[PDB]
Amino acid sequence: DLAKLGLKEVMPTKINLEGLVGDHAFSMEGVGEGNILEGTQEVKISVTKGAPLPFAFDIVSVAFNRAYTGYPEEISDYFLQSFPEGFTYERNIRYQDGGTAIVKSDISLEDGKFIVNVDFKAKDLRRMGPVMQQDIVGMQPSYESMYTNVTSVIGECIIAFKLQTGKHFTYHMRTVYKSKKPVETMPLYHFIQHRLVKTNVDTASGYVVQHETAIAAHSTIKKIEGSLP
Amino acid sequence: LAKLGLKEVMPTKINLEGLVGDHAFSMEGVGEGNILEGTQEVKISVTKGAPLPFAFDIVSVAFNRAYTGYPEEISDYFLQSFPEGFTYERNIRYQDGGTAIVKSDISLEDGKFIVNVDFKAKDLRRMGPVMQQDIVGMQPSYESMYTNVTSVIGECIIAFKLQTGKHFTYHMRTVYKSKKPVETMPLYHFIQHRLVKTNVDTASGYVVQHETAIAAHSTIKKIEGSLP
Amino acid sequence: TSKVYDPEQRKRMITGPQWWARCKQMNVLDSFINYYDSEKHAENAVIFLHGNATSSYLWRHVVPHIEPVARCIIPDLIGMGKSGKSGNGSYRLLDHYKYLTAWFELLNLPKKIIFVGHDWGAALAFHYAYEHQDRIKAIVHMESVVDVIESWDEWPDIEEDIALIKSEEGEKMVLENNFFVETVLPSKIMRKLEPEEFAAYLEPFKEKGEVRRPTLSWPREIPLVKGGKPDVVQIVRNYNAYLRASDDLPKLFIESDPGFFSNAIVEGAKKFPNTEFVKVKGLHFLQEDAPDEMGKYIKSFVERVLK
Amino acid sequence: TSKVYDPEQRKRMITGPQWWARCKQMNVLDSFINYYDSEKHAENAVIFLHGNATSSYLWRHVVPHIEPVARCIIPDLIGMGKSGKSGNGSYRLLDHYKYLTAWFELLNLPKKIIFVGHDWGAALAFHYAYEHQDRIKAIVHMESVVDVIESWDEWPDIEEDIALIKSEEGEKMVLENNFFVETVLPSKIMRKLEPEEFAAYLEPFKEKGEVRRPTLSWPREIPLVKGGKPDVVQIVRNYNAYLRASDDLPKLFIESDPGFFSNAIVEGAKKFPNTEFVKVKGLHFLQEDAPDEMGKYIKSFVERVLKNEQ
Ligand SMILES: O=C(Cc1ccc(O)cc1)Nc1ncc(-c2ccc(O)cc2)nc1Cc1ccccc1
Repeated sequence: DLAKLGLKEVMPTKINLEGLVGDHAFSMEGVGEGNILEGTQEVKISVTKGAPLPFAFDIVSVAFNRAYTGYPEEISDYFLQSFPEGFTYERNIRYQDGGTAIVKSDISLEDGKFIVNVDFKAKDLRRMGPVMQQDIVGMQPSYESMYTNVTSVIGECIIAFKLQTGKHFTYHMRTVYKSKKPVETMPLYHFIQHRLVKTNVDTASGYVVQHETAIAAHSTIKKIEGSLP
Repeated sequence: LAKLGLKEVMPTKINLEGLVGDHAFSMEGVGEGNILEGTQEVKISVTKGAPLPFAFDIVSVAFNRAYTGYPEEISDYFLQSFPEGFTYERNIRYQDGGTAIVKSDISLEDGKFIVNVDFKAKDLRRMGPVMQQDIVGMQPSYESMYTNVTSVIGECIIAFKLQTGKHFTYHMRTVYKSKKPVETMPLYHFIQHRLVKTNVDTASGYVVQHETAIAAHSTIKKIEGSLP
Repeated sequence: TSKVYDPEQRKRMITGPQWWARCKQMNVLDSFINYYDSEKHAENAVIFLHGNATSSYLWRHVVPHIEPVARCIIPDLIGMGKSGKSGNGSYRLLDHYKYLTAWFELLNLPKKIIFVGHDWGAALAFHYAYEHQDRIKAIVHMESVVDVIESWDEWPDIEEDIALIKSEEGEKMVLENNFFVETVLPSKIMRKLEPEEFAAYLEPFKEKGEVRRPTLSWPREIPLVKGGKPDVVQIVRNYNAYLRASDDLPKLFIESDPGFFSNAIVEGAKKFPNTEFVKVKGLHFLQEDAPDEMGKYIKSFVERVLK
Repeated sequence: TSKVYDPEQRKRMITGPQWWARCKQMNVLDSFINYYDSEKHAENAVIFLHGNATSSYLWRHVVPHIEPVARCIIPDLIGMGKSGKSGNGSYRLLDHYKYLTAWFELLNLPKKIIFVGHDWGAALAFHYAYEHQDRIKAIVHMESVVDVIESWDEWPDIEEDIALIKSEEGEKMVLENNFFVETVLPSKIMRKLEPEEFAAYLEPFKEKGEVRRPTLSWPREIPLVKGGKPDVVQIVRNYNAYLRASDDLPKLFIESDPGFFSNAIVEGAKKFPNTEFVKVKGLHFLQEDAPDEMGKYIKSFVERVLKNEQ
């Protein structure tokens, strides 16, 4: 029942990001909508302050909501239960380079849309790395392990930026999501499969449009009956 | 295809030499697995340093990517590396800061997978689930697999389940290097693993683990005309 | 959890019947106490006190290192091991303390006794130490009950489980499912116990029901400042205030590495003067992982306190 | 790559036709050369030399800072920009050099010339300065070919890419797919170019076929001592030794940060005597990211070079 949670099948969203990459401070904005029953979302992002960016854009693609996640019946939805109040999250990113990133976000629900407020910080990125070189074509699909820790939910994944050379550049992303309110049922260990793509690049618009599909499920390999865990 | 000197069902003998903190030990393993379906079962013994002052499950991933079910749409970099075999170097970072280095070689002689492993762990927390031995087993995982010139990079998050029901993760990055020049290098896929422990009844002092690994692409259809 | 055997332990394994055949019994109050006595060198008496879910069997390999120096007595607490049950069926801290001191009265003990307390067995070895302060020469404690608990900062993840035990759920955990015997005991031992020595621990509680009441009543006496039993909290407060002032009392702290409670109590144990610190392998039941090391350590300790 | 516009660039944007309507053509051998000429202040000559995939357009925002102090001339290399084509259809380094020297002779230049080269445009200058050591007053270079390539260490991951370019497939990559203009040109620029600014670069190579042969032959002249053209290798070695022996030649290096080639070439640039080093933000085409700062640097450097009369 999404009506009691102040939601509907299709939900709009407005995200505001304040970023600090190295010494470069910037401010970005995104507007979009998506299906919270099928885990689809599409947001077009623009830069409001600090343009242009001396770094690769795709590092802020994960900062622009787990409410857009297709959860089956046999897995409880922590993030949709987090509403109408919403939920916050703290995200630590370590690129396969030594450079790090901290992403503190707060997904609220106002009137009838998700109001997200993200803070993005990055440091120790490499001069010849594909972030400062902007060799990144996009984001490959990923699998985020999601489990429970008392009142919070912890997700962990390895995101692989594809490069123009066909090679890949990975970063480990560990997020801790906390619902603002006690929330009833906590989820078991599962995965969320993500696919974040960029749609309109043959349209020189100044926007950067991204569509994310995130479907939650368990392991498809059957567990042995005599198997311990 | 026995041109690489293989069979659909293959036996394996693994010899591990490990050091955790200041504890030196030797472990052995005898197993059998299907390399086309990608399943493997290994009985593991401790031939030196028993008993172990740490959680055992940290050595489960050190005990052979030849036991992976690769579909026809994905290149099997591991099966192509034979008859010579392949080596790999594995760096593991536990979520509390503990580190592990696993250097392994996989050869073939009579028609068996002879694996030689060197395991070195360090900086484990005394209150961590490895020193406290709070780990029940390993949860299923997904390993990114992509090509890097001639090497293959795998990367995953392995989650131990704890006795209290919580979980303890570690980030694993493996560089696989073939011994022979491999024909076709793969694109970018994921190997889904499920490593479990069977025959949990006390019996003798041996650990039997069964791992199922299946390679596949993403199950989400890519929107046409989108990047990448 | 997966454990492996000690390759050089089945040759020197002491089974349950082999241990009880060397143990004596004696009527104490309205019951009796099964205990082991070395008898020789009765001029100095050292007493080994086990904690929860264990018995005298815990000190079967530790005691052969100290007997040729002093008379070592190891009792099975009331309702545990091969001893008898308590009259009222209650197994709180004082319910063990009364029977234990009454059994002390029937032992021909010297003026100042030496205690070796582990887990709750230390609390008794401390509570007596607070009541009969003139009757102690030395104290050896490990994985003990040092002071109260107020934070859970560097403690094992036993919270919520403690709250589960304190509620009705714990009754199904311990009485019907034998939690501390089927789960806690083999988990907190780095090595894999042989089946005989594990049956030696399971024997007193192999049956379902009220007989496993001590193993359920022991953790419910935990000295939590918030939620704990006020009487036990005050008891431990008093004897911790006494132990911090025991300047002349030579003490020995054995820290299990990595241990189960050692990391959370080694800082509170440093507040006890005249304390000599040693450390060695094991988890909670460090007597099963490094028995000979502990035996040599405390043998030297008692040799030098006798000086 | 995504990239986003500079919010204050379209106000001062110079389109293709606007920049071309300020240039001049001049017969050079069996062809002609389109070039922007400041004319005024002919007492000194500052010649800007672009590299691959570009033209004089590259300096459109850099040149206004140096014009008040010296006559600035910026040509489109042969077969590139709005310039004429080659006679033999060949676009190796030596043909560009021949047309460039024949165009040099027709400009009424002073004895000593000041050069500002980018990419291959530096090498050309680096070549000229080696053969005409009497005609050089100062040299500015950025993302240069300072020396030969002996290892791929600090260089960007352009190996195999250049191997695909030199191994037949470069024809389908550049002549068919327009690799350097459609892909490599916008990628090596931090900001997003306005549609007119990108059309100004696409115009000379908007058609498929041999018209993109320059952009294909520029990378094939890469000075790899193992696997590269030995003639360009010898040219680069000669002028690198000459520049290393040039203490009387004031130079200015403009390091791109993070850059594209600067990380691998700034060492060889440091081993050049009398080199003043500055740093500006950008990738390879640093002119399209820090044009005003680059112009100020070049103008103060020329100013201090001209101040030498004690
Ligand atoms: O081949 C050259 C010439 C050269 C330049 C500097 C130097 O120190 C030595 C030789 N350069 C080159 N060599 C290779 C590449 C290149 C090739 C493929 C690719 O994907 C990216 C860059 N680019 C370039 C230059 C360039 C052109 C257009 C846009 C940016 C940069």
